[PDB]
Amino acid sequence: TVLPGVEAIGLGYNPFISYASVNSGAVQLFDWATAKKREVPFKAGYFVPEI
Amino acid sequence: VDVQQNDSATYTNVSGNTISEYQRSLATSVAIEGRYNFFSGSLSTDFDSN
Repeated sequence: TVLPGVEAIGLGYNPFISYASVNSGAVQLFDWATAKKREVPFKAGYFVPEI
Repeated sequence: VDVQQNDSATYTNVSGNTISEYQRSLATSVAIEGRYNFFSGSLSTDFDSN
């Protein structure tokens, strides 16, 4: 499974419209459905892009 | 299609309550007597308003 929040990082963003929210900022820029995935060391069964 | 998680909730509640009460009372009384060695007279008047 993907780690929750990996869809939100890399989101194109506007800093002026509002404070930290997914509703400030447009669309995901990165193909992280397809990148090489590493398991996160402190949660077994959860993966993120190696980057 | 780019879908972002956005799990959120907001709640608002405004309520106002009011009571107003007014009360009035008025009472009046009059008593009169008249006297003459061969005549006696009495009158009473009473009025009440709420």
